[PDB]
Amino acid sequence: TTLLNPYFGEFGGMYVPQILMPALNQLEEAFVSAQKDPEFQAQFADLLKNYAGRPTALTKCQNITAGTRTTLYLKREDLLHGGAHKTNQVLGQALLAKRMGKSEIIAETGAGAHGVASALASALLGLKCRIYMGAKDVERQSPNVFRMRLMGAEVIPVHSGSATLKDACNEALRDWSGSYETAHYMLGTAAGPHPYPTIVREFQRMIGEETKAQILDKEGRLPDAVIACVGGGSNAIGMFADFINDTSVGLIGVEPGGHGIETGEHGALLKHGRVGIYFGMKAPMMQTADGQIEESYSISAGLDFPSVGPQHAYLNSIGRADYVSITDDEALEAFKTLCRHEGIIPALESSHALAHALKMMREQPEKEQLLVVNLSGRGDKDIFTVHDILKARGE
Amino acid sequence: MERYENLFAQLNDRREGAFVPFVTLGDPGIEQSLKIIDTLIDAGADALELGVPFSDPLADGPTIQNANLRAFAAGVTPAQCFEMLALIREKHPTIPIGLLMYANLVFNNGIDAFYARCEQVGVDSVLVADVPVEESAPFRQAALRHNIAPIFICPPNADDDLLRQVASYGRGYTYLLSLPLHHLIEKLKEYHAAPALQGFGISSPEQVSAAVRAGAAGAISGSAIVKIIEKNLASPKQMLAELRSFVSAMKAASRA
Ligand SMILES: *Cc1c(COP(=O)(O)O)cnc(C)c1O
Ligand SMILES: [Cl-]
Ligand SMILES: [Cl-]
Ligand SMILES: [Cl-]
Ligand SMILES: [Cl-]
Ligand SMILES: [Cl-]
Ligand SMILES: [Cl-]
Ligand SMILES: [Cl-]
Ligand SMILES: [Cs+]
Ligand SMILES: [Cs+]
Repeated sequence: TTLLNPYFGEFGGMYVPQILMPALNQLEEAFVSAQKDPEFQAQFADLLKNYAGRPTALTKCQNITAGTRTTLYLKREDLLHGGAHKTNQVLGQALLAKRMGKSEIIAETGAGAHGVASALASALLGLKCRIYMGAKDVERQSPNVFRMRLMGAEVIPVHSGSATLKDACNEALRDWSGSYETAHYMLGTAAGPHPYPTIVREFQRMIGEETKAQILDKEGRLPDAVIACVGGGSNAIGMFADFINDTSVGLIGVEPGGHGIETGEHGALLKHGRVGIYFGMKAPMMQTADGQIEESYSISAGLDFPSVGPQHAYLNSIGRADYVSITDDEALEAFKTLCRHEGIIPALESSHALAHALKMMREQPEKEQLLVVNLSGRGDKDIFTVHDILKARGE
Repeated sequence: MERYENLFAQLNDRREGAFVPFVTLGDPGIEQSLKIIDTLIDAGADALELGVPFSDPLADGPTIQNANLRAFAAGVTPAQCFEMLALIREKHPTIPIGLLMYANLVFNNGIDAFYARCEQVGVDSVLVADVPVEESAPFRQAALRHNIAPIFICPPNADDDLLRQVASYGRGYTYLLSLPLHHLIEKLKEYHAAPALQGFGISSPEQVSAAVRAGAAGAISGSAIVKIIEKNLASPKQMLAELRSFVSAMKAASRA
């Protein structure tokens, strides 16, 4: 029995060993309770504003759309503390942990962004934080590993399976199944078993709430479309949620096309990944013909997740939201374009969303359209990656 | 078939508990896994629990994680496991064979078709590690349509509601993971649950006798067998010797 529906249509659920069900039920009850508690809401609002810097700017990008009928705004989650949108929900999940009397945090990370977000939230609120990270990621993400350790988190390399995110995800659940009386598992995206897709959406939904009030103020109407990149799904569902019932507003999610859909080297699972059951949920997965879970691929580490949040699968299936892909090369162009024309360095993740907006504009330059791209993060972290591609390509 | 029902009626007549070793199919490769299993049976295993290598065994500890890795290193696939299962049933007609599966491998090519393949090769039960009773309906339904017992874990953190559902929905045996042990065992009997096998930390003869003394129908060694495999990778000969020795001791410990 649960208080809330664990499913989005056919997608979602609670596919965890029996031993973990009381942990999920406990978490759901605490969330339901917190959502009705003015005191919890006031504390979360205070952290969002005075620690993380909310509200984030909504910037009108004039140079990049000059000589078209596209008006493009960027929701600047890149200006949040930590420089990505992840900070919003880790603060809410930290507060839930405290609400439940937990004094420890477990988190998984691949790219390292969620591990850094979890570590900063933990340091602020006095929780002891341990982060699982596949050995291969540890090696690949020195800068984020060091940030985590500076913030006092313990970083635990995972050597099982493929030594990557899915493997760290497994180990976080193994740990929590034994430690949930004292430790909260701070899942890093809008995926996983219920109630995590719901919680993560609700602790990200200020992105779209702000966007809506800011676009009404500036433009006097709703956007034609909001566009966000999709790894597991959190920044996109955070942008989308408050617009779902505004049926004139397009919701566009952009998955990583990697080297191109046809090369098989990508992370576009909504159209290309068969539904499976894994990570505690029923959702499209990257998987072999015989059902072994496989690695996704993207130039952008943050989008390299081999599944997708169940509410996105649902929104797609009913045709409320549309999903597309952008390749590594497209995202690189959009990264260069924003740096040079607007003086903003976007995360390569976010560059996938921008790239699709630029294609919307360029393919139909006399179409009148008011677009918002969720700029989920800053791209300081990507300058060496971009450097190495450019030099190799002879640029 | 009624292999579990038959086994338990026979053990009861002999006032004996069941001893049930777990191994991963295909660990450390197909030929050696077949000999391992035949050794387990010859040495007195009363039933088998058999794992199919999966990429992300999120309910399993290091020993079993490493067994999966060993089987993948050998190129073992679910199809090859199902070939092994048909051969094992053909050699051994009455021993109950239970699989431990992850949900993706059951759902992958259709839940119904999975259980139909179980029935064809002569499997008796399936425990899907990452399907809680709350989500189990389509798995239990498909199982029972194909004469397969759905097996449920009764965890340490069980409650009464869960005892009632596990009692109602499980068949074959109830998988106990250790409200004291004697209370759980008693309540399960009170709700007419499938006979309880104790699966927590069964690594020595004394734990087998303890489980039976507490009123469980028997014990499952979740990882000790696999540990012996791990220990003896470089000498398959001795591996078999040590497996036989351990299982024989463990089975002895279940006897009246
Ligand atoms: C983590 C991250 C993403 C991808 O994860 P979602 O849960 O899909 O939002 C995208 N952009 C940035 C900047 C990120 O840090
Ligand atoms: Cl460093
Ligand atoms: Cl605990
Ligand atoms: Cl105004
Ligand atoms: Cl493809
Ligand atoms: Cl498909
Ligand atoms: Cl072999
Ligand atoms: Cl059968
Ligand atoms: Cs314009
Ligand atoms: Cs995705």
